[PDB]
Amino acid sequence: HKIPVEADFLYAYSTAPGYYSWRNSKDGSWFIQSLCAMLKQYADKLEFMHILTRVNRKVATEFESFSFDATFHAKKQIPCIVSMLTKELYFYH
Amino acid sequence: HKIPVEADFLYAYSTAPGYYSWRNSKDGSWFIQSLCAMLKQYADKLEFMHILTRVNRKVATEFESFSFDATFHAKKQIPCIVSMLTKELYFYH
Amino acid sequence: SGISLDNSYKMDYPEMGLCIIINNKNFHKSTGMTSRSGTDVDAANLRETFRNLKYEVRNKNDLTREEIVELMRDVSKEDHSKRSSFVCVLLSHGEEGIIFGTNGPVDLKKITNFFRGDRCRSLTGKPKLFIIQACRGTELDCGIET
Amino acid sequence: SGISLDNSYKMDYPEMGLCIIINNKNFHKSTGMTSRSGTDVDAANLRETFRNLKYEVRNKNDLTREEIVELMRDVSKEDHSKRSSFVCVLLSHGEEGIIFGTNGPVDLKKITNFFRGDRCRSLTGKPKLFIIQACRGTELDCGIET
Ligand SMILES: *CC(=O)CCC(=O)O
Ligand SMILES: *CC(=O)CCC(=O)O
Repeated sequence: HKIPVEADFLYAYSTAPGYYSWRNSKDGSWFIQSLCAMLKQYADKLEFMHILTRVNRKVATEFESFSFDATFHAKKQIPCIVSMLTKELYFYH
Repeated sequence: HKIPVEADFLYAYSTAPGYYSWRNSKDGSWFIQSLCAMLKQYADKLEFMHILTRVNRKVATEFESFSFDATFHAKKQIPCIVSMLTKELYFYH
Repeated sequence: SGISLDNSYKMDYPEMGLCIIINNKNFHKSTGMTSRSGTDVDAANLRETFRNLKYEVRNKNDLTREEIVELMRDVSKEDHSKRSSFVCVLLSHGEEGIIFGTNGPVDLKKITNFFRGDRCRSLTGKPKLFIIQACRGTELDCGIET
Repeated sequence: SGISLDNSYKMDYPEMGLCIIINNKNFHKSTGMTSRSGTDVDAANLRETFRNLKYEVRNKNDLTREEIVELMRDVSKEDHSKRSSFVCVLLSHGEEGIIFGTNGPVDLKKITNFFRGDRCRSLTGKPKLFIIQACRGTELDCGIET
């Protein structure tokens, strides 16, 4: 007769716990760039978790940092999908 | 040419961050009970994130604690799916 | 009627819902935070992307920690009865579990609590999505060649 | 050949992979932890469930923090070349980011680090699943009536 108060929440983090999150001054953040591209291409075709999975792959494979500072050079990023959802989510019907 | 070292990890938490995780002495934990039931019923039919989503709904709706101690009585639980996967996962092929 | 399954959220309400975008680019000097160049690109991209998904987008720029909490509180107090879901996008500096207002930090938990199933009844049973573009620490992923 | 898409993991390797199940029920007195009654039910359920998915299940009972780290280290050093994935199930007491051995805590990060893409090359690009049945704190969800 009740549901958890924390149920039905989805947290789409740009990066893994404890990690840096990369942003390009001209193109925007790696994550948001990728999220919008995948939503534009798949929102009317795929369930949300699968769209977010494509976002994870796009960020993980197509981006790598470039810095004059060796400390921040050639780094990678993996987004982090945190789901407390109880049903599949489709933006269309 | 590289992928994140944290990529391709999936953490299926029994409960949300900061929360208690419920277990029944006779039937086992709410989460594991539900996870095995959903894997048995859907492993040859659904993508893993969707199976885990069914697990979230089963735990969230079918379980509620009973305790002589008001502090721990009538509590609920929502599992927490944490995905750093870069592709859909099907146990079958 | 025929067999009815409830495996997917009801997303055919009159409205898809709100998409609140908080874009923090300029921070106060005492905070010791730099300007987030290129963040406006993200904000615009998100506005257009969600506009096409039929969400009622509301963009907010450079909000202090107080304004963030007040905004979220006010939004959670709206009547979301005719809305299918709720979306909040946060663009700012951050640390694990924290998002930065222009003048200080805000615990993500404080923001999301306003929308708990028991605190925002018009959203109970509906998907509440929080998209967070911000650091969750300082660790750097060196990656591995494939 | 025809159009090739890589939207799903390759799960047709000769073996599905290992399913390591760590079932901690009895803890040392000084730890101040109680016996996890009913945990054997979970362990058996998991063994059967993953056995039917064709995973090479290995059950381990009441491991100290040292044995957990040693087990994970040894497993990550195996040749997983012919395995499609890796599964580890942890059943024990816990707190946020921590899993308890019978004599003390183990940071989940220490366990998962052995399998990072750069530290376990035979699992690079393959799904690494960690299923955790343990508390992540003491908060209790009061729920809301629907
Ligand atoms: C490291 C941070 O504070 C967040 C990165 C950004 O998007 O500015
Ligand atoms: C609260 C805990 O330490 C974990 C609960 C359990 O499964 O024993």
